[PDB]
Amino acid sequence: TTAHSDYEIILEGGSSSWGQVKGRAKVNVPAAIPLLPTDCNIRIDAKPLDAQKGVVRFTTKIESVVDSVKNTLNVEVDIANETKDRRIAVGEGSLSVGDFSHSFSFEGSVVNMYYYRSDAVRRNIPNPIYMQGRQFHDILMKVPLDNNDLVDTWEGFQQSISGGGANFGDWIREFWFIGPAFAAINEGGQRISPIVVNSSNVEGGEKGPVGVTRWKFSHAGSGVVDSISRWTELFPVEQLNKPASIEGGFRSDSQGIEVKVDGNLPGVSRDAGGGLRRILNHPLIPLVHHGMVGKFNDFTVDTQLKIVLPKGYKIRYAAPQFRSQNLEEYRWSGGAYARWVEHVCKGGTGQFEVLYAQ
Amino acid sequence: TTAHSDYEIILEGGSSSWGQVKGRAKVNVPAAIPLLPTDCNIRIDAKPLDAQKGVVRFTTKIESVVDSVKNTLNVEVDIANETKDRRIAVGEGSLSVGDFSHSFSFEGSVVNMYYYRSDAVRRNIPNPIYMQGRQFHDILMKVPLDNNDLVDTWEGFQQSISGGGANFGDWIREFWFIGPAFAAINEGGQRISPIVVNSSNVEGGEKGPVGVTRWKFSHAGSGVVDSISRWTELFPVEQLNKPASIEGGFRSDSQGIEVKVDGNLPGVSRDAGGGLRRILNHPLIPLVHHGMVGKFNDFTVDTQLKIVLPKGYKIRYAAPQFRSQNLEEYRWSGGAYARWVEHVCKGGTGQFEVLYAQ
Amino acid sequence: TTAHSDYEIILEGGSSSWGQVKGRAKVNVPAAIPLLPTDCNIRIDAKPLDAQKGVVRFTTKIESVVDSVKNTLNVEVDIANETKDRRIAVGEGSLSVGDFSHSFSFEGSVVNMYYYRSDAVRRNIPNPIYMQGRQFHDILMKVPLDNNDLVDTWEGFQQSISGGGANFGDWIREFWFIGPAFAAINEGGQRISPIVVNSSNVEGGEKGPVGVTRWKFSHAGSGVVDSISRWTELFPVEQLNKPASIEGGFRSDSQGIEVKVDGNLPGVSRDAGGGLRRILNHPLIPLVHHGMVGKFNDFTVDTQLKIVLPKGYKIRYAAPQFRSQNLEEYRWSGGAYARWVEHVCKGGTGQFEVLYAQ
Ligand code: BCL
Ligand code: BCL
Ligand code: BCL
Ligand code: BCL
Ligand code: BCL
Ligand code: BCL
Ligand code: BCL
Ligand code: BCL
Ligand code: BCL
Repeated sequence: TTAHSDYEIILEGGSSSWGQVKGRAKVNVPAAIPLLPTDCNIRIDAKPLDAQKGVVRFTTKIESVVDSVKNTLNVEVDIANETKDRRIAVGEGSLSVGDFSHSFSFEGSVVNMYYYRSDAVRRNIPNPIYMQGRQFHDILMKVPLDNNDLVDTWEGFQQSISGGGANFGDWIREFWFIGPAFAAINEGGQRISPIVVNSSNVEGGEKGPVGVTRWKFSHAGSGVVDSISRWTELFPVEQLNKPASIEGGFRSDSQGIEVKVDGNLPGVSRDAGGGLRRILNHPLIPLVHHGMVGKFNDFTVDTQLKIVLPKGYKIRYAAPQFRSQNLEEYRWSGGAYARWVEHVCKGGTGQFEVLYAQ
Repeated sequence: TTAHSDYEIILEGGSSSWGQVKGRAKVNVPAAIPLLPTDCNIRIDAKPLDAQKGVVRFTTKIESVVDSVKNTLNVEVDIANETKDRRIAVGEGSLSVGDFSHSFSFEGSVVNMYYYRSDAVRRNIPNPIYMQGRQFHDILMKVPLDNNDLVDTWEGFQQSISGGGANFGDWIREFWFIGPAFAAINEGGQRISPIVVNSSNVEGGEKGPVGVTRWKFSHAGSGVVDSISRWTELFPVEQLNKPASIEGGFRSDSQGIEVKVDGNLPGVSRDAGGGLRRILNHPLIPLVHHGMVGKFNDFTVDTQLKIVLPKGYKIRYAAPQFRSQNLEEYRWSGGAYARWVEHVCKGGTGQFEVLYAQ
Repeated sequence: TTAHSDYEIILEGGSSSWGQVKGRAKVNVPAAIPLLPTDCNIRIDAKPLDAQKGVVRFTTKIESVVDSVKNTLNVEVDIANETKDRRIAVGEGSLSVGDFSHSFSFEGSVVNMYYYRSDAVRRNIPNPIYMQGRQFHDILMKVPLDNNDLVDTWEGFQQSISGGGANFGDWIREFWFIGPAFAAINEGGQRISPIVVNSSNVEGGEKGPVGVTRWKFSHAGSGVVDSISRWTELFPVEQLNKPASIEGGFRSDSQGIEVKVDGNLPGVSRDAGGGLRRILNHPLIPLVHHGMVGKFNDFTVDTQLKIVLPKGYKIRYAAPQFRSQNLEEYRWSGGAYARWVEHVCKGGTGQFEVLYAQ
């Protein structure tokens, strides 16, 4: 069993954090999904809407097929920071599964709060990783009740909310995090609070009744959860001077997995201090979560990484070390790098640092 | 290190869901039990008691030896559905450990509740897997206090129940799910509620004092928990027109594991719609749980599966595909099937579907 | 990828439980730490202070370097049993990270409580492993507020304690168990209670203000947690007739891990009943926890174990069996022992029992 993969990063220079990213992998092992074949495509686009205010138009299109059933999700959302801790979003979208579909619109705010930050930590740790915190969501959402399936589900939830007392917001968590999603919460050192429902009402919309709910929850992390530890970094609106996009797809069945990713986006490199830059620290959640599925078959690694620096730049530090260099082009394969690839595919979070400069 | 295994399924035809199942495995790796050697035999029998009412007499006999200590458990229980959601049980049994034994009798009800089921899901998903829900237990149990060990433990629990307040039903969970059982709860996306004790009293039985307790708990699942997702299917009383039975045993120590299973029971095949039948979907809990121990030693797979269909039937779909066919007899070995066997032994839940018809 | 390791145990005879322990390992795989290189040294010393009262002076010195930042911790503590269930400690120490340091002093009590112990278990199980219980901590600690970082953090916590209500003692847990420590709690069948703060005040110390807090928590275990299951055994004060010490260090980076351990301490052997002695049962937590990192790279085992018995003693039982014997010296390598080493490095808890006698 051989895992074949290839990765490529092409960096912009100057004050830019942008890079082009490409990833390909193929491995002839069964996927762990208990319905196969399963295929999926995703595209995400972000464009500056109002750069003066810092408003970003963010879209996502997801299409999948699971055991022959076609699913889609489309969301269009306007996102902006109000403060360094508070972010707001306004959007709309739709979903479909087979012959069924429904739409939605929403307004929400998210507030990120770090627990007990200190100057003594900040000035002594040059590259901090684990930052603990809690993140509060406040959501208003509206869904037209425009078929009888929607009406039935609306009524079912009204009954539970009215009658279930404290149980409703507690027990909803095993409904929400379906299948193996529930176990993955603790695996990443994450916590999900009970849900609080502030109001749930039917409003008279233009084309009929609309189910309107305002609700809240928080989630917390011990530092592995990048959504909290890296709140600001994960939304690089200041560097979005042009549209960014990423596209990915996979095909899987009982005899293999194939995946492609292609993107162009800011945030791929970061200032590392003292004139040096680094490839951004690897986010941890993806490694930890994928780690829950990456140990089911033995494999050997056939993997190359190519990094193309801006003209005139040079790698100052890399561990594992690159295998070859041709001017600004650097390549990793085999040896220590292959062992690192095996490690992260199985859930390991060992650091691979790349530092570069002029 | 080679894992040798063999599985065989022989199906009944017509409207029958019955099959004979045989499994053998031998692998020369240490078991994970921190006391070795450990051996165990189990037999389960079910026979129709009152088919008109749908009452089943269910017995279980377990015998084990752990670090030279002999344990037994015998239970005889009458089980029936009252409704599609509520099931009742009345039974008695005994247990022994070394020189100690005690008996018990009980009456209980279990109510299964799915969370928010919908017509839009039902009509669009041809083979649903994850179904979230919660399952309520109501138990009355009676144990004769007929030696001083029983009396001592009774008193210890009375103290905790009386004095412990809300702590008792909370903290009992780490007592109940001894050793690695506690960690396995979250692993399967399962939740166990605190216990509620309604009453605990000494009654005057025929041959002396009897400790009588009525207590309740619920457990919930995000869909991996088959006890909830597949509540009806897991008790195929309608197909029990004759006695069913299964027998299994293992021997384990620090240099190997050997296991045998032999059974004859309904529910091995299921209607898949449109004239097709399938081997029942693989239950998930066993894979997930065994997965917690299946990754401690590298192994290669030496494994065959034989499925014998009823005369005149043919496989319509199988993935991974069978290696050979001789009329109604189909065999799997090597290649993609061997990779699938490795996958599920390590905790993977990738679908292996077998569809057959006339 | 080959893991090279060597272990050695040299036992004292007579009524002594003492042994010398040596361990070496080197493996060329990346460590999982998301900051590398990381190096660490630890020394622990225990000496009898007041043998008549059973007071032990316990010190620990830890020095580490993480991504070039130097950290230290020094603690000196006087420990004694008050009863078989209650232990007290009084100590002081300091820590430093880069340019920052702070000191502390504390007094604490810990009470271990087993859940529902029974005579029927005790007399029938010759070597019990899983013992469920809960362990209560009561801590008074004092920290001089002698720089502005300390003052700032003090104020931050005062705000949370005053304003946070029940949330403070709940949410502190994901702060406390930073990074992957949080996930490891459930993995070992462990539970940590919310913290209760009894008082938090500034006192006027000799050299300025001192932050004084009294707080409580408990932790519980289903039996894997050795701190609870083996409470008495883990503090063998009765056998400490001379100083004991252990020293360990590791070096790790993205291309390997190297580790050394050297110690001399009581508790290495134990009475097994009927004139036999055993090497102490393997503690489980270390195996379970290390197990969370031991599955990220395939490896083969190159490992030897040497046990040197007291003169005239002989091994009565060992499984896996030793490979060779030269009078009192016994050696394990390859075969079943190598498979056992692989097993425990990956998180397995299979028993390796060694029994010896005259
Ligand atoms: C994932 C970890 C956390 C979490 C972390 C965050 C973070 C972090 C943010 C939000 C924000 C939002 N969250 Mg939240 N959120 C969680 C769970 C939820 C749930 C739920 C029922 O589970 C809901 C209803 C919401 C609701 C919301 C909205 C109020 C808001 C915008 C969502 C959106 O546009 O999605 C549409 C997007 C998708 C459907 C797909 C997103 C897929 C992943 C996450 C994209 C990763 C980036 C990818 C690697 C790079 C893209 C580059 C492109 C070139 C641009 N969150 C979980 C528990 N949430 C954002 C906001 O603006 O708040 C005001 C925000 O900043
Ligand atoms: C509503 C969602 C949130 C949000 C949540 C997150 C989270 C959470 C993370 C990021 C991360 C990143 N985000 Mg952000 N992000 C948002 C908006 C943006 C915008 C923008 C201006 O709108 C931009 C340009 C970015 C850019 C970036 C990068 C700095 C970084 C990914 C680096 C990389 O190499 O990716 C290269 C990409 C790949 C190698 C793989 C891409 C795979 C596919 C195509 C996308 C991810 C799918 C995901 C795994 C599954 C989604 C399931 C949902 C149910 C749909 N985000 C909004 C506000 N973003 C990650 C990071 O490292 O942060 C420090 C991270 O963990
Ligand atoms: C199993 C493989 C590992 C993995 C293995 C590696 C390896 C090996 C390397 C990197 C490298 C990098 N990875 Mg990584 N990486 C993973 C997941 C992520 C995610 C993420 C949101 O999931 C992000 C933001 C990143 C980010 C990054 C950058 C820090 C860095 C440069 C980009 C690159 O080479 O990408 C390469 C692109 C990929 C590996 C593709 C990952 C696609 C993931 C699995 C998501 C697929 C989503 C799917 C198409 C749609 C899901 C839809 C839902 C089902 C609804 N990785 C997965 C979990 N990554 C490189 C590096 O460190 O350079 C210094 C490097 O050498
Ligand atoms: C296992 C997952 C759930 C669970 C799921 C279920 C399900 C599902 C059912 C019950 C039912 C019962 N449960 Mg419950 N139950 C759990 C934990 C408990 C605990 C406890 C202290 O942990 C108790 C006291 C009970 C108590 C009870 C009784 C009230 C009742 C009958 C039990 C019995 O006869 O057992 C005697 C049986 C055994 C000792 C061994 C059973 C071994 C396994 C489970 C058998 C699997 C089937 C095997 C693969 C195929 C057999 C084929 C044969 C040919 C017949 N449950 C856990 C949390 N429970 C049943 C009932 O009738 O309720 C009214 C029922 O339908
Ligand atoms: C009190 C227990 C509950 C109960 C709980 C469960 C649970 C829970 C499950 C089943 C499952 C099944 N049960 Mg039921 N089941 C009960 C009563 C019955 C009766 C009956 C008429 O009395 C019958 C005929 C069945 C029949 C069946 C099958 C439809 C199915 C197993 C298929 C298979 O291939 O097994 C072939 C068997 C094997 C390959 C392995 C057999 C191994 C040993 C011999 C038995 C299991 C031991 C178990 C792992 C450990 C027990 C530990 C306890 C502490 C004692 N059950 C009662 C009401 N049953 C499973 C399923 O798939 O459901 C959809 C499942 O997960
Ligand atoms: C580690 C191995 C995996 C496993 C690997 C496989 C493989 C490989 C195949 C199946 C197949 C099947 N398995 Mg499976 N299966 C497991 C456990 C289960 C359990 C269960 C209750 O534990 C059930 C109901 C099933 C059910 C089924 C059917 C869906 C299907 C046809 C029967 C068969 O071939 O059985 C074969 C019988 C076994 C594998 C024996 C399993 C015995 C388990 C581990 C329980 C032993 C209990 C022990 C003796 C007593 C415990 C006592 C307590 C300690 C008190 N499996 C374990 C966890 N299973 C086949 C299939 O998909 O056909 C289409 C197939 O090819
Ligand atoms: C680790 C599992 C449990 C736990 C289990 C125990 C046990 C068991 C005991 C204590 C005891 C104490 N605990 Mg506690 N304790 C935990 C978490 C905590 C936390 C915290 C913020 O997390 C705090 C503040 C405390 C506080 C305290 C003190 C009141 C007291 C003495 C500590 C000390 O001297 O440490 C200084 C020591 C260190 C900094 C390093 C210790 C490293 C490991 C644990 C040493 C293992 C032994 C090694 C293998 C063999 C050494 C041989 C040498 C030759 C001597 N515990 C966790 C949850 N705690 C002890 C006591 O005397 O109570 C009155 C005691 O007996
Ligand atoms: C405050 C801490 C507690 C305490 C908590 C524990 C815990 C918890 C455990 C022990 C264990 C043991 N302890 Mg004690 N122990 C204390 C005081 C003592 C004293 C004493 C007279 O002061 C002595 C002589 C001992 C002796 C012993 C042995 C009986 C046994 C280890 C056997 C072995 O082979 O180790 C040989 C050692 C090695 C092979 C590895 C040594 C590695 C390094 C050098 C030390 C451990 C570091 C640890 C992994 C990480 C610490 C992280 C902290 C954040 C600093 N402890 C105090 C009271 N002790 C263990 C056991 O098996 O108990 C049954 C165990 O799990
Ligand atoms: C990954 C390897 C496994 C492991 C694999 C083995 C193997 C294999 C054998 C033993 C054996 C034994 N082990 Mg062990 N053992 C582990 C951890 C422990 C710990 C502990 C507190 O962590 C203890 C008390 C013990 C105790 C014991 C005795 C029961 C027994 C005889 C001593 C010996 O040979 O030591 C050998 C010494 C070691 C294996 C070194 C372990 C060092 C651990 C990993 C801690 C390092 C701490 C580090 C230096 C500092 C951390 C600082 C913090 C980051 C702040 N092991 C780790 C997790 N152990 C032998 C036995 O069973 O004889 C009958 C045997 O053959």
